[PDB]
Amino acid sequence: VRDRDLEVDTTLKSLSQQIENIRSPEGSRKNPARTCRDLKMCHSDWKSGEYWIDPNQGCNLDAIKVFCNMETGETCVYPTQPSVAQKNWYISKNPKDKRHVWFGESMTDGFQFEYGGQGSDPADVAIQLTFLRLMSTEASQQITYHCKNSVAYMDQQTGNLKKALLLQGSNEIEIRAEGNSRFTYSVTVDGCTSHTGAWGKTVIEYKTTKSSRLPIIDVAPLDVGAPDQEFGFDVGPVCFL
Amino acid sequence: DRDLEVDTTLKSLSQQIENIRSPEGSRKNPARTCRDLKMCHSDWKSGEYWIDPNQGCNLDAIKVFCNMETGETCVYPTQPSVAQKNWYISKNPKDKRHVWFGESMTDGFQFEYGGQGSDPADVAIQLTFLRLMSTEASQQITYHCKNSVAYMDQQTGNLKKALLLQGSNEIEIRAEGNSRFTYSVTVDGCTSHTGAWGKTVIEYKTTKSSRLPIIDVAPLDVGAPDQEFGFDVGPVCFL
Amino acid sequence: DRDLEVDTTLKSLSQQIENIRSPEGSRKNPARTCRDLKMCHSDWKSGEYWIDPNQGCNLDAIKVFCNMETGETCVYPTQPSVAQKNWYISKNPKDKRHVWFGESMTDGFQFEYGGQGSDPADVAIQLTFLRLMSTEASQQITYHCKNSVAYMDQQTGNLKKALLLQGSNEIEIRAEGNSRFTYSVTVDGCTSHTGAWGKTVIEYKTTKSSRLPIIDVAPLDVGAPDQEFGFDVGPVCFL
Ligand SMILES: [Ca+2]
Ligand SMILES: [Ca+2]
Ligand SMILES: [Ca+2]
Ligand SMILES: [Cl-]
Repeated sequence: VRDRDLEVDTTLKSLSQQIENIRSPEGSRKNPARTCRDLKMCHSDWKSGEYWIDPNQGCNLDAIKVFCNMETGETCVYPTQPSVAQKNWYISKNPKDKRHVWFGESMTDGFQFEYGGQGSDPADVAIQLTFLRLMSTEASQQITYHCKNSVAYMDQQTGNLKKALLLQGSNEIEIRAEGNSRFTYSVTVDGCTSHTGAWGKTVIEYKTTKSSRLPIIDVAPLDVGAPDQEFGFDVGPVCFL
Repeated sequence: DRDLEVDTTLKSLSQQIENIRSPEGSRKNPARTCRDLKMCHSDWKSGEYWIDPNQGCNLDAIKVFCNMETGETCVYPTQPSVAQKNWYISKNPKDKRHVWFGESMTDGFQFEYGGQGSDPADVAIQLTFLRLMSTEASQQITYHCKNSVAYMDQQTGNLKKALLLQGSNEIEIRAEGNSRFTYSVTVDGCTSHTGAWGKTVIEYKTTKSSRLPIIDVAPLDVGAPDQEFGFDVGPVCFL
Repeated sequence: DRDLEVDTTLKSLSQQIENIRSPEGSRKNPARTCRDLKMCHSDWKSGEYWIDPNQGCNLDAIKVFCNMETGETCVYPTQPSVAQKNWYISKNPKDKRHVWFGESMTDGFQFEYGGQGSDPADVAIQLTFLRLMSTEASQQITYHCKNSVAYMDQQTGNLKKALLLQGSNEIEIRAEGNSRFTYSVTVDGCTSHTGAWGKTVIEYKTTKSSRLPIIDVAPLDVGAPDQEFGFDVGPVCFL
């Protein structure tokens, strides 16, 4: 028989701690917070890093593992597969005709990008993203196009953007190099501007208040088709602030 | 003895906390959605539960059918059964005007959901939240007909006399045309005028869950005094 | 002995659990919306409460007026009162052009809400949630006018000089046109140039609540140095 007083005092501390964990979750997997923005706001001193969150609440078994930037409050959700190998992915029955073709939708062994990490169910994560968009004022994502004999953005020969690749946003919105300036991506470095027989890369960013457009789920290069034209991707996380 | 009052309180506090972390789906402790109940209690089975998708005060919680195989929350119409009779006499046998039951017929009404004496405005907020917490929705509706084509016309072999449906965000769902705004038909017993009762069963299923539930129906083959219809309106189910 | 200790701790735990299930709407224990407060505590009085519709951490709670007769949550502009003076001088008698106070006039600014020293980005997220939990929203604005038509022009009897409103959604709200996007007026003392102050009181009410609150105003009948105006901006109210 357990000593009664110590048992009661132990239950009391445990009940008190259970209530505290409801009020102030620590962002562990058993005890996930709502967003990184909430963690930051409520815990000024906590360090940037990995935390679990459950923005759609209810049952917490669908919580997602994310990086919180505690300087900015950003919640960053990683694609399930950050890295797409660098190789030839497509040969057209017509080398000379350069046209946009979707990696995920039309290329042998292509896939549309998924988010959350290898354990997750995408339908659950889609619900989580919906709540994250609701709890943020903007979102941003970066993607790197790795290139060998493949223009990504600016064509050095012509000086124009007509061979630039297309991105597919999350709600059937294309994001482009040109056009309406609220649907256009920006480019920080562009090492793909000519065919050199060597590898370069172009780094592309989209930031918007219309967070329904992110993340990116597909990429359509144009300057592809000939058999020595190779590319690959590093897909960054979609970050909500 | 006498102070196991304390053990009772401790057990009750512990249970109140558990009901918060993981609601049982009772009226007192409603869960958020059937999806959450299935997720948190994998051994629980299909049937009626109380949910509160919009949280806050729990007094506007709604009683639903949870399909615990799929995770669907199924929200019933307040009046599933609509009487079978002549609802409409036109100045005509121009039996080829769509006329809304709810917006236009005498004693017609647009369909409400939630059951009990739910307040429809509370329930609209709940449906708003169920849409956020699901990826698709579907709904079935039965058209009972007496001398009234529903979908296919045996005479002409075509759909030009098909009824149309109104969705929740005012979208019109039709027999033909764009694949996205199109309803399907499982059984079609309304194809000719025979003096007897028949029925036609219709489904719509979509990822644009704003379009559901159905709030109105506009038959076309109505107007003469010998033409009668009714409905069974199924639940709107969110997955 | 020290059952004083134990029963005091049991009470405190029972209370903290209560505060989570039924927040009181204080700054430390904010409720979700006024609607929820009314629903759960029908005896509570209209007044100032703190709410946190977006939940998570509660430090971004906003202070609101709850109308406990209606269930309305009213969120006040940070600066309800905009001074009455000449704000804009054109190269004019043209005319007769809409000029946005916020986007275009010197010293003009778009309207922020939440007050205290809230962060507009935080309040915008709260309004997103307020909109999800409400069926309807309204707001009233007063245009104080000296030699400036706001709505009806008495020399013409037309609304062609009526000011424009900018809603939160972008979305212009206008005197005329499609009826879902028009404002109404309950007072119009601006119909002629008298050299004295008058005012026009405008209201917009909609189920499409992402159009509210109003964030900017474009008068048309401005541009000369003798033309002056100011605003009293009402709360945006949600139900
Ligand atoms: Ca969850
Ligand atoms: Ca509720
Ligand atoms: Ca909050
Ligand atoms: Cl929520």
